[PDB]
Order: sequence, then C-alpha cells, then structure tokens
Amino acid sequence: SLDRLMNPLLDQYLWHLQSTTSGETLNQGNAATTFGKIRSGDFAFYRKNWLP
Amino acid sequence: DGVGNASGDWHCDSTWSEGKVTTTSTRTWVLPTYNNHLYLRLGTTSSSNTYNGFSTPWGYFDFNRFHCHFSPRDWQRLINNNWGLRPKAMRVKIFNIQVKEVTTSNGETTVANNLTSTVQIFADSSYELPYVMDAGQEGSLPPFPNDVFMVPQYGYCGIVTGENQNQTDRNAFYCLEYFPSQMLRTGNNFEMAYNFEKVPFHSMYAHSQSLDRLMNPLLDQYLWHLQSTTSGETLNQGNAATTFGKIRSGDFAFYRKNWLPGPCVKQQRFSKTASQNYKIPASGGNALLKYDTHYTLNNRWSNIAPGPPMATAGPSDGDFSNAQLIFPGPSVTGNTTTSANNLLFTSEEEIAATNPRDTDMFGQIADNNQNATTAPITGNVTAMGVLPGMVWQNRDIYYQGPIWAKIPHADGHFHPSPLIGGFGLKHPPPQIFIKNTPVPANPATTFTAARVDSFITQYSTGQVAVQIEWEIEKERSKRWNPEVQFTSNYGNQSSMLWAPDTTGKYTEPRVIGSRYLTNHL
Amino acid sequence: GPCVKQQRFSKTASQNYKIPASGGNALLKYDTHYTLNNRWSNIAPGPPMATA
Amino acid sequence: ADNNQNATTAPITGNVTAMGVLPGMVWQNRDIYYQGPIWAKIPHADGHFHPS
Amino acid sequence: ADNNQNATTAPITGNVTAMGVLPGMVWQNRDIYYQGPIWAKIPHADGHFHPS
Amino acid sequence: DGVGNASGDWHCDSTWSEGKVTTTSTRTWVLPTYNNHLYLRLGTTSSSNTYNGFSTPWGYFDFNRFHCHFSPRDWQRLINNNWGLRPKAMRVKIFNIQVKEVTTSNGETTVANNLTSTVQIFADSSYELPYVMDAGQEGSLPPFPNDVFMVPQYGYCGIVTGENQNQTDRNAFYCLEYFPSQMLRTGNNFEMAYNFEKVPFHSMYAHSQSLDRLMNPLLDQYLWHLQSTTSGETLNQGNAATTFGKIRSGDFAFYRKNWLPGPCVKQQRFSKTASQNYKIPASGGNALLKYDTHYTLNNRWSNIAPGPPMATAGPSDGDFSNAQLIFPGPSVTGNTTTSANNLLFTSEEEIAATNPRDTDMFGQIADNNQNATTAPITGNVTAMGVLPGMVWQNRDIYYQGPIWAKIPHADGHFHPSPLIGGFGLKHPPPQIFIKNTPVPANPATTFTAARVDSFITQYSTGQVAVQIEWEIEKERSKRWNPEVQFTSNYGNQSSMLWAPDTTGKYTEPRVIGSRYLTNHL
Amino acid sequence: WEIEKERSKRWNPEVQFTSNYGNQSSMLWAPDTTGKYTEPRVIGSRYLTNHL
Amino acid sequence: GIVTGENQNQTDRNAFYCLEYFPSQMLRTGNNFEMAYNFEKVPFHSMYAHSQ
Repeated sequence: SLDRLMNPLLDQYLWHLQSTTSGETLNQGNAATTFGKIRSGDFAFYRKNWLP
Repeated sequence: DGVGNASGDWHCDSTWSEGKVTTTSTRTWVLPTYNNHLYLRLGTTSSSNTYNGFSTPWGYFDFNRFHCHFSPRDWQRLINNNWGLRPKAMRVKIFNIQVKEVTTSNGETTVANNLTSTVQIFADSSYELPYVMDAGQEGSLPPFPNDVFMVPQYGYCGIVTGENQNQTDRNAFYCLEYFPSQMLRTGNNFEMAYNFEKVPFHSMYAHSQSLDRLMNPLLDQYLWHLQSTTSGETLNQGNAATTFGKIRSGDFAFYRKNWLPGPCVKQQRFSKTASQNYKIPASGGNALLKYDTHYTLNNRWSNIAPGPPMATAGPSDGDFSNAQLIFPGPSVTGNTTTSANNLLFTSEEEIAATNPRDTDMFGQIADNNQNATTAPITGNVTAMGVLPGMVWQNRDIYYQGPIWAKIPHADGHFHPSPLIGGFGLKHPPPQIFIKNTPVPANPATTFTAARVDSFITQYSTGQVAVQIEWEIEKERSKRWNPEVQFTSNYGNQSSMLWAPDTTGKYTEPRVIGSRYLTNHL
Repeated sequence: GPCVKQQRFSKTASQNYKIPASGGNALLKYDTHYTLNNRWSNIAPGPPMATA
Repeated sequence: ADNNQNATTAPITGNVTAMGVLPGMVWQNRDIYYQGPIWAKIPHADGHFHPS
Repeated sequence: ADNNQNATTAPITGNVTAMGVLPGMVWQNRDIYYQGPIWAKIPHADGHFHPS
Repeated sequence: DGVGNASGDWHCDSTWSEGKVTTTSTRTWVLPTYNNHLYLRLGTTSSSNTYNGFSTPWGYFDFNRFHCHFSPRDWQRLINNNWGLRPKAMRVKIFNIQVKEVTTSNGETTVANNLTSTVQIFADSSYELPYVMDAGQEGSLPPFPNDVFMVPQYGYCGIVTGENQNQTDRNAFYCLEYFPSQMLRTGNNFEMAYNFEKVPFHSMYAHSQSLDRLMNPLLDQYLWHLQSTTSGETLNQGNAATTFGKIRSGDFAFYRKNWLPGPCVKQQRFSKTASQNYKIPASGGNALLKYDTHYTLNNRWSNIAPGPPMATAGPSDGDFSNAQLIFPGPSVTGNTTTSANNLLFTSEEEIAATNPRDTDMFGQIADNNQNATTAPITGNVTAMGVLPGMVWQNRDIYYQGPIWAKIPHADGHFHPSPLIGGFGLKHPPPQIFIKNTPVPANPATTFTAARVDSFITQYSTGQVAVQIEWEIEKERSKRWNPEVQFTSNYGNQSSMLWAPDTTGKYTEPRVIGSRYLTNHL
Repeated sequence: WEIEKERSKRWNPEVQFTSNYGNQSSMLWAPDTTGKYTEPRVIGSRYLTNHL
Repeated sequence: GIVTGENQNQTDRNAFYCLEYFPSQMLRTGNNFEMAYNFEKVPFHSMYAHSQ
C-alpha cells in the first residue's frame, strides 16, 4: 500500500499535534494542546511523500 | 588485508568548486544482533493503524537528511549564494570492521574481539526489496561528526486489505539471505558508487513578484469587463442598467491573467494558544484524526501530511496546520510536550506568491445562474486539482529534512516531487544492508536436525564514509538592494548555539530552509 | 476538459439581478475568483471552456 | 476541513467525491482483459492528460 | 453521486462546478484572435501544468 | 590467506536462462566432535531390523533435496513453465572456517576461537566409501537460507547375514583417515566441482490421454472379435451359438491395443478414519509389517516402500497406502501423531493414465479353459513384471524430496530410476566429509605408548555454498484451453504461509510436486 | 508484442491463473456438444505481485 | 481425452486442440501438396520361423 511504504519498526523524527484537550470525549476536557513525536504503531499520522 | 592494518581513513570535509560542492562525512556505527538472527512477522489490527510486515535480522544505513552531509556553515554558504541544488553522484565506504563477542558470567559482561567473525554487506542496486529509506524516519547519520550512531533495524510493511491484519495471497516475503552478499572480516572493507539521474534543481529562492501582480502598474488593458448590473452601492437596489467599462490601472483585481495559482487541499487550522482551540480528543469516538483532512485508502484514514505545497503561517505565528512540518526544539523531554514554544515549526509562507494558503480556500465559484428573481450564490473551493495554465512552487528543503524519495512504481505519477521535500527519484540511492553473521554456540555431541538456536552473542562496530557530489546554480540577479541572508542573530548567549554545551550535548537550535535569495516570476 | 464555472450575465439589463460595482457586496465577490494571499482576483478567462 | 475551528465553533469536514490530480499523486491504470480492447486513438486536441 | 442508495435511501447527486484534470481527459485551448496577444512568458516556478 | 580476511562471500540466488537455470545457495553449519574422535562399531540383533556397521568421527554434507536449491517461487517458475528438468553441473565451496575451543570451568562453559586448529575435508570422487547420501534421511541443508544446520555424523551399514548381528569375513571396515584429505585453518577454504552424467529429463507434466483411449472415437476397427457364446443376458442359459462381430465404435473396451499398462505391486489400503480400519498391532505376533507388502531378503522382511510407480489416491482422499510418501505437516509435535490431517500426503494419481492403481489389481486372467461342463474361472493379478509392449510413468519429484540416488553397483539393473524419486546416477555427486582434527590435551611428562585419550573439546563452524546448473525443456503444446498451474490459493491467512511466523519459525505448509502442465501420449 | 520478464526476489509463491473449474460435464474454454464456443470467465492481466 | 474413472465428465487436465490453430496450406485446383519423411532406425521385422 502507499500509506504503508514506511519501515514499521522505526519512528519518524517528525512531531504532530495529538489533541487539543484531555479525555476521550469531544468538547470536554482541560483544553491543553498536546504535541507528540510520531511513534511507530500509529501510522495513520505518518507524514507521507505521496497521495492516492 | 590484515588484522593490524587499518582498512580506511577518516574523511569529513566539503570542497566547493565553481559549479559544484562535494561533501564527505565519516561516522562510527555499532550494529547489534537483531531478533536473535531470525525474521519475525509483524502486524496489528487497528482501525486505521492496521499494518502487517516483517522485521529482519538485517540493518541498514540511512543517508537521507541534509545535515548528515552539511555543516551549519556549509549550509549557509549554499543557500545564501545559490539559486539551485541537485545531487549528482554518491559514493559509500564501510571500513575498519570490528566484531566483538560478549560474555555474561558471574553477573558481569566482558567484551572480547572475535577476529574470525564476519559481517555481511550488500547494497540493493536493483530495487528488489521494499525501499523504506525515504519514509522520513529515524536511523540516519547524526548531524555532528563526533557522535556515534546505532544502525537501524530493517523491516517492511506489506499490502493491507481493509482494516484487518490478515495477509492474503498477494503479500510477499523477502528473504535478505537470498541475495548475494559480501562477507567481511576485520581486514576487509566495503565500497560502492552511485549516480543520480537528472533531476530539476531545487529552487532555492523566494519570489519577489506575485502572480496576480505580473502586469505593468502604469498601463491599462485593452480588455473590457462588466462593472455592475445596477447603479448604487447597495445590493438588489438601483436602476438595473448593465455598465461595461475598460479595465483601467489601479483596479488590478479585474485584470485578465494568463495564469492561475497552484492546487489546494485545505487544512484545519490550530492555534498555539490552548484556550483558543476547540477541545478535541486524541482518540475516541471523535478523534482528531477524523477532523483533520485525510484520505480514505481502502477503508483506512491517513492524514494528508503535509500534502500539496501551500503557503503556511510564519514560523513564529500563533497558528499552524498539518501543512507545516514539526521538528523537536533544543530542549525537549521527548515524545510529548504541552507547549508549542519547545517545538520548531516549518513555514512555507515564502511561496505565498504563487500558492494558496493551507488554511484558506482556493477561491469561490458561482453555484448558480442569477436572474432578476434569483440572487447569485457562490461557494468555497476547499480542494482543487491542477488546471491548464496553473503554476505552483514546491515545498522547501530543510537542513533537518529528507534529501530524496523513491517515486513509487506505478503506471502514472503527476509532478513527481516528494510532499515532505527533496528530490523524487525513480532509482534512488540504494539501501545498504548489514548484519552480523551468526556464530553458533557449543553444539550437542549427538546429531539433531532441528535448527540450532544457541548463538554466540556478538556485535560489530566500524566506520562509514559518504561522499555526495552536488551541482549548484550561482544566483544571477540584477537586483539592486540587498537580499535577505541567513545570519546568526542569536546575540548574547551563555552557551554558544550550534555547538556542544557544557555537558557535551549537541542540538540544532533552529529550523533552516533553503529559500532566502529572491527571484522574480 | 476541466471546468471552472463562471457566473452568467444577460445582455438585457432588466434580465440581470441588480449588483453594485463596489460596496459591501461587490460584483467582484459574486464572480468566480481566487484568493491569493488574502486578495481576490477574477479567474479571467480561466481554463478554456465553451462559451455562448 | 470546511472551516477553521475556535473555542466557539466545532470543526466541520466534508466529503471529497471528485478530485483532480495533485502534485505528488500516484495511481494505477485500469487492467487489460482477454475480452477487451487492445488500443484506442488519442483524440486530436491541444491537450491530453495521461493519455490512457 | 453524493451517497450510496439502498431500499431506504434515495440516490443523491450533486453538481460539479470545478474539476481538475483526470487521467484520460482531453480539452481544446482557447482561440487566438486578431486583436489579442501572441505570446506570454511562462512564470519561473518549480511546476507548471499545460503551460498555455 | 589470513586470519582477518574472509575466505568467501555469501551467494544465494537463482538465475534463469533460455534453456537452463543455475541455483546457488549458501548456509552456515556447525560441526561437533563425534564419538570422541574414534570409530565405533554398531549392531543389534532384531528379527528384521538387524543391522551392523560403523559410526565414524567424520561428518558430511548432504545436498540432496530440492528445497535446498530452490525457493517456493523458483519452484513455481520451474514446474509451471517447463516439461522437463535434469541436473547438469554442480559446484561446492566450504569457506570462512572457524574453530572454537570450549572450556568447562566452575560450572560454566566459555568459548574461545583456536586459530591454529585445523579441519579436514575431502570429497570421495572414486566412490570408494559406502554412499549413504541417497537414503532419504535427514541432515541436509535447511530449506530456508537464514537457518543454521548441524553437519550430520557419518556412518554406514554392512552386509547382514540372516537375522543375526554377527559379522562374517565378508564385512568391510573403511577408515576415513586412510584417504588423502585437505587440512584447513581459518584462512583456508575448500572447493570442488562435479558434472552430472547424461540422464533423461524428469517429465514434469501429466497425461491428457489414457492408454486405453488412444484410438479415434469416431471410427471402427477392421478387427473382429467373439461377442458371446450364447444368446441372452444370463450366464449358462441361452441357445449356445457363438456370435462374432466387428469392433464398432462406442465399445472401446474390446478394441485391440498396441500397448499395456505399467507393472504392479499391490499395496494394502488404509483408511484415514480410525474406525474404518481393521485393528492391527504395531509390533507383536502379528505386526503391521507382516500385513503390508514386503520382500524377504535373506530371511529379513522389508517393506516395498513406495515400490514401483503406481497410481495412488488423491492427497485429500480418505485412504492411503505405502505407495504414497508422507511428510510432516506444518504443525506436528514430532515423532508421533494420531491424526492424518497433521501429515502431508503425496499422491501419484496423475499417472493413473498409464499406470495401475496401487491398491487395486493389474487385471484378471483366466485360470482355466472352459467347456460346456466347466465354467470359466479368472483370477486377480496382484503383482506383475514388465512385459513386451508395456508403458509406465515414473514417480513424481517433490519440493521436499530427494534429487538423486546412486544406482547400486551390480551386474544388472532394470530402468534405473529411484523408487523414492529423482535421478538415478551411477556416479552421483560425491560425498564431502569433514571432521575436526584432534588437539591433544596436556600430556603426561613421562612416556607411555597407550594412545592418548584426553583431547581439547572443540567444534567448528563455517559457511558452505552449493551451485547446481540445471537443464530445462520449455513446454511446446498446441493445447487451446488453459492448463492447471501451481498457485497460492491459501486465501485469507492470519499468518502468511511459506514465510516465518510471529515467532520466527519457518515451515513448509504443503507438498508440491512437479506435474501440472498436461501433455498427450 | 514486447514483454518484460518478471524480476522479483519474492520468496513465497505468487498467484497464478489456473483452471480451477473442477469436474465439468462439458469442458470449459472448448466447444460444447452442439459446437458452440463461449468464453466462461473474465480474465485480466494482473496476477504476479510487485512492490511500490 | 483422459477419462477419470467410469464417469464421462472432464476435469481440468483435459485438453482441447483446435486444428485451425496450426499453419496450413490452402489449395485451389491448380495447387498441389507434398511432403517427405524419414523413418528412424528400427530393427528389421524378422520374416522367418525358427527351425529349432
């Protein structure tokens, strides 16, 4: 697949915004922006060179 | 050649010529034994994170970032003096191999060097293996030549059908031992050479002109246009006469133009101030993944990340989108932060001349045909493909970012440039694979046909040198006033930036791109 | 071929919806335009398309 | 995304039914069959995109 | 089509006002006139599509 | 050459040419010290299991299976595109030798590499030693290139007289040290080459025609026959007139034919459903060995196993005989199972065109000469030798099965093809023998003439490469409709078949033969 | 015609086009008892896998 | 063709041969056909009886 072209073992050196609030429910939480590194196992957020 | 004879020398320099720069860099690596010498299949069933693949005993050299090959001064010489850059040739050496056996006894580990052990190395020139080197991941050479790095483990995914892990009959297994390799002892050394295919220069420059301004501000067009359908400044009131007029200077927005701005995929905009954002979860019924712009590939969401090149907010601006790459700053605990000031944000805003803004629409288009009864309706263009007579500017290359990517093998590709950055290549620099050859432990005296599990614990270290020839364009501008340069403005610092600190740690304080010198459309 | 739709105007003045030349609602707003760096510009002619 | 969210406004997204080609886009052609056509004549025109 | 119909849901379609180029698309360029421009300068940029 | 210089490289690939394929494979081996460096005679007095022989300090390389030299994709290229296969040349290298001394002290073992130790290697080109390599036994290269295997110990039987162990004056002892060898230290490497003698292509194909159907279905023969001796459909009643008739089409069973089916040795048939079999012991007064078809050689029973090629039940059928080879399946605890579904059964049913079925008779033959008084008697043919004008098809070669065998040295042989499978060779690939040279331990200071028992405990490991050139026939058929192919139909799998699993284990899920493409008689 | 030979390092077996039709009263891909010839299946060209 | 058991039905092993799929020679009343063939060495048939 295109979206799978990565190495499944490694992590990217790229970061991303994970959430704007704490909790699993929308429009409720502590309203803090959480940034994180893009770790392996969560590919959907990988930065990709190509498009479908 | 010999045990006590060094198989290579340390070479790290850049050498600048008239139209070319040749950068060489040498590093020290350490290669562990991965997976106890044996392949392992990988997979997990996740809604969009679903993957399947294979992790291998092998490991590989990732040369793809710019700061591997450049220092911060060499990067400054390049971007301040030059309009364009492209790679030409590449050469790699792996030498001074040392294999170490370790012994855990009495609760302590001792390391001895096993002189008859070998290491296996091959480069895949025929691109027969899955190419993971362009994925934008870790495991490349350190920026700083004194650092020693660990060779990353090799692994690859496979075609995922739907949201289920399970493989089908289309999935391939690649055995690395089924290539020819070169086996190296401490006297032996590895070498290879590579030639880049002709590729357009990356454009290192910004435009000093907008598209919609390409005209002569003094003159008028010979073209006319409909100015209004009624008299007055208020809508749906007036004398209902169609007024035509010539297009005079001073009212450019109505000029007839030969060209169009580049394509758009709109992004969702986020404020760096936490109170200024709508509260969204990281995972749950409503993910932040849902609300970002994504594509559905075979029932699997994936972000468009960065996506097509589009103008972005400035690096210091109080808002960002996924069109901007994000690097860790100088001080980060790692893997998480609650503040954007720790992060270093990329900005494409230099391309705002030819390109639409990531968080803003391409334009607005009429949704109907008006008449006396029906008022005109227009609507926003969030996503727009390419059109005839459309121009755009590519995303910038950074000092911390990827040099190239492999163009996927497919029956069609449009403007094959990598959306993260760099140089699209059909035959990119080949992946070089390395593993420690297994040394069995003490076998049983009788015979058994089961494969031998027990192994001598080993690792190897050595030296690797990379040499890339680059090709550069000298700026040729008749501009009078001074151009913007990349300078160190950091001012008074307790500890020098772009240098090791009191504790020896080296970090990169800033994100630096290639676009400073202006040029005109 | 590709399309960018245009707004249609009748040469008979009574047959058009009354729109100002400049003001809160410009004729510039209701024509198909592109936003380049917070600046509207008509698509003029635009991609080739059959015409009356 | 169809809007720009803030504390007051929840994010809105919308479906892409039709999409043109973009820079950095890859695709695979339709397959040839045993019962199907071998070739076609590219129409004579001033432009054609990926003439397959 | 804007949806997938079933016994319960009637089919919905919607208008395409703007469309990019697609594989297997053909178009004709705008005509040259006696009063009009002969040429233009292609802007200097990393990409251009059908530079006319 | 040197300690720190590798004496060979890793080469594993197949290279396909127009009429030939050349497969290379490299493996890593480990060689223990066997029998404490000393020959030992073997024997046991058993009713039919009686044997006698010698086990040797030496060990040897067994190259004979197809999956040593082929991958599952290469095996698919071969059998789907080709009618025939035969080996042409062979080449062997043994390199990267490493000898390790081990030390047991304080209840823990430490391994060091002894650089001055040697290993001895010779190939027996003159076939002077007993050749055990074709016996269909274990100890060959693994199928999967990442596996490391243990070199099997060498041993040989001798002529057994009756059911008694005891040797007679005919029995030979062979001392391996009485050949010239090559002694190798870590810098040294071994190499040899071999040429196969001209041998008929194995036929990779099935017949699209039966023997008894070779006629033209439209026409009639010009030959007549006796249709009946009486009128009516009931036996021993009628008008007692001999009716002769022409042989018309539509009644083929009476056609006069030029050829006959192949030989038979009937086998006993067993049902895979345990309740559907007659209860027989494994050992006792009535063995299952007694009730299977066996031959008595010098008062010793031995199964006919598989025996002459004969059509068999399908691999999935609910019955089997000893004419079918049996391989362990993907999941087996080993050495025993109570279910046939765990096992992978071979089937020859493709040869049912020319060959009689293993569990069914060759035919029936008249046992008397009838007259008005005596009714005709016929009887079953369980075993049939070859006859003039007889045709048969050989047993198929498999991916897991033997490549060749050594034709015994004797004054006569008929159709020298191995009944397990493969290529009968008078001078097969020579056995290559390897042992660790003994290193004595600390001797006494005074002199004693007793041989020295005490030895340094050692083992060696290294790399072995095998290259076989093969010769292939391209299918040349005018058949219209599509032929059967070997495909992966396995469907949706949690874990890919023909690949390592999550735990790294590699198994072979299926038995695959060479016969897919049809041909006609 | 001009053809490319597959050049893959794939280990496990690839999918092939085979006749799986099984036991048939009348052979497929051949004339029937009445002489009529039809094509039973649609067959495309894509079986061998390759990687992006 | 190969018959499996006592049942008529074909299996996937059965072949169909189309004679029109060979090259032929087409002959009108003026045309003629010719061919030549060589027997491979074979033992003489023994025309005789034994007197012993």
